[PDB]
Amino acid sequence: GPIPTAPRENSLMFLSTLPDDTVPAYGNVRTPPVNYLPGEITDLLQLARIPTLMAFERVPDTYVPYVAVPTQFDDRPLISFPITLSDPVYQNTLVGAISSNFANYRGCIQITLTFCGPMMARGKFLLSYSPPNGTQPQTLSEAMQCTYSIWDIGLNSSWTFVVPYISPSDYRETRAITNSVYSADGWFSLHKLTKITLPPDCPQSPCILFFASAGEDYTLRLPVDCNPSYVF
Amino acid sequence: GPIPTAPRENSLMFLSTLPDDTVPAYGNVRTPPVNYLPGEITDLLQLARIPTLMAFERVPDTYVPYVAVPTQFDDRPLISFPITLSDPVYQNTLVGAISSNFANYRGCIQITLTFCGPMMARGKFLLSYSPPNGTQPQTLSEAMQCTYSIWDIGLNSSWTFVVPYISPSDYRETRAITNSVYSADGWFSLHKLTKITLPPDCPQSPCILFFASAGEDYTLRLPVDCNPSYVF
Amino acid sequence: RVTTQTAGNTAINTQSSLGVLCAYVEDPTKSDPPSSSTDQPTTTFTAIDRWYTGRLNSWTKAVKTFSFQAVPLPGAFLSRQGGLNGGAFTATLHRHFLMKCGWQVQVQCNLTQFHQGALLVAMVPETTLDVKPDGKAKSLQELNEEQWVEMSDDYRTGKNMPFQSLGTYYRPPNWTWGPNFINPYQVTVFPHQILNARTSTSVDINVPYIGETPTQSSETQNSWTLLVMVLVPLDYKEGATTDPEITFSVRPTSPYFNGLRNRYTAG
Amino acid sequence: STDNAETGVIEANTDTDFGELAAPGNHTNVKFLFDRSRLLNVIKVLEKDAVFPRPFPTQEGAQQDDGYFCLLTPRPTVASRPATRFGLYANPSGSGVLANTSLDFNFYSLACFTYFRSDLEVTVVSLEPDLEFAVGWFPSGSEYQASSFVYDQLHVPFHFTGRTPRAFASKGGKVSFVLPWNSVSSVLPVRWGGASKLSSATRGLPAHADWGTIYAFVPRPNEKKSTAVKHVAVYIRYKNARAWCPSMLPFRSYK
Amino acid sequence: STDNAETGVIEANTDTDFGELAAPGNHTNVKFLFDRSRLLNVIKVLEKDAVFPRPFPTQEGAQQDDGYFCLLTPRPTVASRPATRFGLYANPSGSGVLANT
Amino acid sequence: RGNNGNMTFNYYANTYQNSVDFSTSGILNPLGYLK
Amino acid sequence: RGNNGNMTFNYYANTYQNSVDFSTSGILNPLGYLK
Amino acid sequence: RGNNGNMTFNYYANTYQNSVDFSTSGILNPLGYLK
Repeated sequence: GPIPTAPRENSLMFLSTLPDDTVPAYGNVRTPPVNYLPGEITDLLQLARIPTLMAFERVPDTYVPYVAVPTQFDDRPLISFPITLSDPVYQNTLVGAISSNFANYRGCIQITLTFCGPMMARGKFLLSYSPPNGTQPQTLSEAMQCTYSIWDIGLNSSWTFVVPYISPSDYRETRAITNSVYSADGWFSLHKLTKITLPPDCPQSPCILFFASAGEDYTLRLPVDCNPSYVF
Repeated sequence: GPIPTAPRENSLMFLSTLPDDTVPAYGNVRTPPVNYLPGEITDLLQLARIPTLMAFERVPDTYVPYVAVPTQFDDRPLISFPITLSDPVYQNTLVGAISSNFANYRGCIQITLTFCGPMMARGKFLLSYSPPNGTQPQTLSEAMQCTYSIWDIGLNSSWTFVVPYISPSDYRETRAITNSVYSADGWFSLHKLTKITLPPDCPQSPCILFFASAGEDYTLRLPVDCNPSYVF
Repeated sequence: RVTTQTAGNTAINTQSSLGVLCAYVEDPTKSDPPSSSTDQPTTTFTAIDRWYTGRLNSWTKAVKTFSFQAVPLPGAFLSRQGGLNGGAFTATLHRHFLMKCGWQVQVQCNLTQFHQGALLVAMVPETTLDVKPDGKAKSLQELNEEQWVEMSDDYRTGKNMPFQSLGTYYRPPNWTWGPNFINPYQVTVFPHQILNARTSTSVDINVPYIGETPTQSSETQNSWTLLVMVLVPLDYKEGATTDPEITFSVRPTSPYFNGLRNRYTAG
Repeated sequence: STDNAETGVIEANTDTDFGELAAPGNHTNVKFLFDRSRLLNVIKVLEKDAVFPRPFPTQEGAQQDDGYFCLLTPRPTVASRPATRFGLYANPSGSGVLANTSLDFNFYSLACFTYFRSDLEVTVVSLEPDLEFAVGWFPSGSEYQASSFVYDQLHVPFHFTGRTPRAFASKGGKVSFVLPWNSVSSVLPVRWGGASKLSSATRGLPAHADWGTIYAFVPRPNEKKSTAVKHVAVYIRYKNARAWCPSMLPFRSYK
Repeated sequence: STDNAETGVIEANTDTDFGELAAPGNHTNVKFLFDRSRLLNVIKVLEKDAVFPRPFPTQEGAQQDDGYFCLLTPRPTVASRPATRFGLYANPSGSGVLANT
Repeated sequence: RGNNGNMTFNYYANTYQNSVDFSTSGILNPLGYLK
Repeated sequence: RGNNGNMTFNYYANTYQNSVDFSTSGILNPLGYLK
Repeated sequence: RGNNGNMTFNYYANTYQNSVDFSTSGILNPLGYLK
């Protein structure tokens, strides 16, 4: 006979993310095989792990992806930027674009550099990473105390700087609004330790290219909605 | 084919305390571990078993949590109060606050005292507990016949008095309205057996502190609604 | 009733003592490095493995019931309140971003048998009493004129803690409650000891590390607060003795540090 | 009996002095007590794309849409934002705008600890007869998407679609679902004493102590706006709750 | 560290320079990410037999029923037909017929 | 455990029903010890 | 696999639930090899 | 027992379906005995 039942309070509801299937309408259909197509993707982290280029405002569009070393300097890093993924410099990189669609991230960012200039030149650079503080460090003396390393021009013109992950919480927010300790994580800067020696007959002013990507232990947790602004 | 069914009379009902789960909407989410936090709670009786302080009207706010011994007395206990958990004296104690949110209780209340005064003083006190009667006992002669004990000032200045649980029903109501035998359970009183001898150069008038808590066999049964009066 | 605890190059003696209260868990000393960071941390060493000492205001008959004083930790080190000077510990603190440590304190008084009164000391967690209602920490000069904080209905209701002004757009509500009230009758819930005038002189507690994250910012954390309150007002025969004094000692345990940088500066 | 309560740790029925060891007869368990629904807040229902309130302080003459949206947290809130001092407008008619406020009376009546954690189970109930509506929610730290698009000369607000859950209920229906603990902080601080920013912060104001945000809207185009307002009710439940350290309880007046 | 990114294939945490190997804790999977509903288009409702739109270009004075029907594809579409350039009518009132997109 | 009555059948998987913490790889204790 | 919670019972047959291709009879590989 | 017909499946647990007393640890008898 009939089986007694009791419908719950949430009957006839429609959920846009309910983990369940639906009844088929036109089933029993075969499809051609696709074993001939190589390069199948499984996780977007595979694409996130690929280096890309950054942007910079340039002197007064002007968003060249490289920074040019001046001749005379004044006690100040050549270029510095925060470590907030919502910053403009991260807009077009794959890591920034992908992360913008998720709430929480976790892991180590990766930065890579490369030199472009005359072969027979020489110089030395210093890279720094300063955790959050009351004021952004400026002088080389301040910079030296924090974590840093020294880059020397030689046979190999590329160098990778790994930004350690330190925070009071296991995860961190991806976009910053109040600049709380949960989103901002300090600054990065580049300082010219020595003066670059341009060999004779090589005109002047070499250039540096910035390469950014995700570390080997990156991760994202919560999906969110997108911004359709690109259509306008 | 379709399975016959028959919805019951109470379909599409919403219950605020139905023991059942609900469909998930955003499942498959991990969380950081919390094994680093010590002192996890499991049952509120753990907090209920902790001593706290009482209140008293004081002579004509004035709600000091202690009672001062006078110089001359008149055939009357220094302080007495009922054993109804809705009484004002139990308001701010943890046991009273927790019990006020439940209907039925069961077990033995616990009372603890402590002396505060000059070291070289002496005296003797008598504690009494009188089950329900037609009139509250007043005189020491009456008090002596009922359950009682004698407290002597000495090296140890603290004493615990356990109120036995006797009632015609297994459980008892927590708040009294009609003062029926199901809620009220008699009175407690303190009598000065001797006269306190204040040593020379110690000024006068020692004080006594009251400590109350729940026994080892306390229990509460039925939850109820709360009073939001504290917000005004 | 006679024991001494030795640490580093300093020691403390106790002519009277009941023991040490171990707080929530047995052996609070045990701990592990955090998990919300990768850079190698800095651990304990002899320079910081030692005690420190400070002073409090005096106790006078004029003080009434339930008055109290508070000493935030580790903010006391930074503020140099009561003359406390962390030295090496302060120097290391100012040069780091993340910290995690326990605490272990003791308080002493010089009450004699010819005095009557009582004192209560407890380690209230996650409280804010140092800050003025305006929203600014109480300065050392301001802390002198008023020796003891006067209990009042405002503090009892938690109606005067720091808040954010809404602005001209809205209308000003009537503030009546907040989640940081103070309930004098229930302070004994936290670990504590009664400093009676006829039983002992020194009290001590041991507490572990707590917090809503495995590690907390080293420039703003206020997990534990030391609180001293008066239960029985002091009273004694005239001409005998006047206004005893108070002192306390602190010592961190199994700390960790992360996030090296230059000296902290504001602006 | 002999004891020393000044030491704090006191010993521990009638078998000790005069006994009675009444046999047991677990209704106070933390996991069991906190599993039951309770009202949280009452909110309006949208009929078009709205402008989220600006952060405080809000100057005079600022255009926005207030009264909608609502956080998911027991701690006091004001204008759909975290707050510390709870307040209410007991005074008669005044001026300016009145700020919606909320609080969990029942939760705070027994909130006798510091740290808490549990899963949240939300449901929604209508008030006006034969009303059709829908609900939307997003995690903590996210933002509400504004603006609208045109379909056949009808302005459809963007919030119709998104990666976050949506719920459509039949005419005169009800909604329900369970969300996961998603905030970055390991546990929820019932009472806090830290600061969230290095400078210009407010002491004791937590940053991301909540479960998310909720709003209600009608499945109609913006070209069919009406006049009469509508209202909606909200309830919450806790699953597998846990507490981590003792605390105090609210004070009761002696009047 | 030493590397040569001009070659393209670069090598691969803090254990390499200074480490930290934070343990894992798969929300980005292709199969999982794309399983959730999203609006596609809004269409009218028929009340009689209709005449399907003619293929482009459609000359002036051609009788048909437009605004109904809708393809099932993420790629841009116009007038219920496949298209390449996405467009919209942000301009004020004009003339002719407006093409659904 | 908890105010749950059903004890026969759980439809959805545990991972999709409740959150789970990721690995990093009667008798009531008293909240105060006095050495 | 996928955002599917049910793990107890599938009513309709697999062929009628999902398409099938007809026969013609963590660890993540890198998308670039450099000999 | 009682006016209950179902004899195949009880969904909710017995403790949540009926009250239970806590432990303190045809043939019809006549209501009157005459010694």
